[PDB]
Amino acid sequence: PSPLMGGFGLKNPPPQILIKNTPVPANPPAEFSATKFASFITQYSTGQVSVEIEWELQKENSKRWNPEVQYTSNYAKSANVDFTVDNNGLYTEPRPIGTRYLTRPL
Amino acid sequence: PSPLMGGFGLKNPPPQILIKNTPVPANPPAEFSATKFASFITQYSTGQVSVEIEWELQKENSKRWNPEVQYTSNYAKSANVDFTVDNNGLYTEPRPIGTRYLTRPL
Repeated sequence: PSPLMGGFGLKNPPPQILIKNTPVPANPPAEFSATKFASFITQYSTGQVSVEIEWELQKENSKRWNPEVQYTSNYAKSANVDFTVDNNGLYTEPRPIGTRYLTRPL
Repeated sequence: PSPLMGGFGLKNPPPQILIKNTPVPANPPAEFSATKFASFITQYSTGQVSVEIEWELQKENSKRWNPEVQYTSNYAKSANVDFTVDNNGLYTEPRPIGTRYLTRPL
């Protein structure tokens, strides 16, 4: 049961955190009406969210002699730096980065 | 006092270990001669030498966002692997590798 998109398949994954604004009704009528409220005060909310994950690592223990393939930035004069913002303030990721760079014997 | 070829300048560097074969004279004459010996038994020596160095490291503490430049092996079909032996058994080093790959603010 490993997900086909990649990642960790969990029987009990991190649960969903669900959030909503509590409805605030607008001015009710002077006389009672059993029809459910449809007029609400229009509002939104803003805030800060923090997520902290501890990850366990499994270190390489290789006896390989020659140097390994590593993920590296390209050294060259470029109009922009990779994984940065442009002059308009837009953060971009130039390429997808995988994980499989170190090697081990089969 | 930093050496101009690069490295650590030490006032008391690792001392020189000097080794030689003790001369073994050949057959001396029957009568005494005060002339110093010039005929020796021809010999050499072989053995194993071990050197163990402990090095202190100074870890990066960078807050840089984009990925760093790393020294990497080239991924490509090549007749040989870098820093290995060839079919004749000769170990070769394709290029000189420096140290300055990570960065820090000035």
